[PDB]
Amino acid sequence: HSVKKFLRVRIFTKIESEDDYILSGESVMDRDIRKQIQLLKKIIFEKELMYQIKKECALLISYGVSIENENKVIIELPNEKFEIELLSLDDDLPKINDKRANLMLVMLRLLLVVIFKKTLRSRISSPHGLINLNVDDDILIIRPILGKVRFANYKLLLKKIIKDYVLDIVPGSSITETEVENITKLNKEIRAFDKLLNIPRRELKINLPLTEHKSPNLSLMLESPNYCNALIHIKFSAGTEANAVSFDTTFSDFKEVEDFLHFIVAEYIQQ
Amino acid sequence: QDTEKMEEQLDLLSAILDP
Amino acid sequence: DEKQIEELLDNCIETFVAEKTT
Repeated sequence: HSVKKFLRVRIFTKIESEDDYILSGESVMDRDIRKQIQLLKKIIFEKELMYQIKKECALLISYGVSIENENKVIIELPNEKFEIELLSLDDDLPKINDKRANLMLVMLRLLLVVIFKKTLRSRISSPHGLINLNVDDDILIIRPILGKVRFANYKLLLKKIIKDYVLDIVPGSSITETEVENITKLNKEIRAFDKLLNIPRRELKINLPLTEHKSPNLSLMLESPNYCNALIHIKFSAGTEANAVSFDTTFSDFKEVEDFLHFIVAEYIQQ
Repeated sequence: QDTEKMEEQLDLLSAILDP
Repeated sequence: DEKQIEELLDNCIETFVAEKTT
């Protein structure tokens, strides 16, 4: 009992009193010579998982990720919070977020496995020698998972902004989002998780009514290059070859996208 | 073998998705 | 293998964000 610890993740939900959270979900923890090896391997593995996560979280201190206890990290989101804790079986029926806590848990482990695949590949192919790794670069565990959520939030606000500044102003308009040596056995295994590790991006195309002289076209693309922040790309062209304009823009701040959307709709889209 | 670990988790994951 | 994984993660990520919300 000295140190035999596994990790579970619990999810907290914020409520309408708005002051504090409460617990809406929790991941389960399941209970010869090879069997003692098995338990010892699953033990070291999870201790590694918490170690690396703790290291990655150093980068995320600005993004709502707090490292509180040496065995616990808390990830704060507007309507939810996540706790990832490495704990023994002495301390501490189903519910809403149990399923999600279990998924985040399996995903966490899987992310470490991919890290293992990468180090090994890094060793197989290039070095004739030893690995080289960066926390910022190849250690991604929290970022890919958390990023999926933060992006969804970001995409929500963006659509709100678009409704206000554009959809409500110009009557016919609407919006449509669109999807943007032989080690090969290894690359195929890692490629399979590109789904989880790809930097998130969606393109929001704004449909505008066709003026009979010219057809204006506007679209925005949202992306999270470092997984936790947002970039907004706006392209506008309403060509009349006498009046023809083209804008290609990039913004890190929703405040400026409102100002630029306003500018655009004002001059070019409005009657 | 880490490919063994991965198969464990995927098994675990598909099982959660389809109990 | 690969497709199985890509389909399984597609579900996992979807269910985990709960983005559907409609």
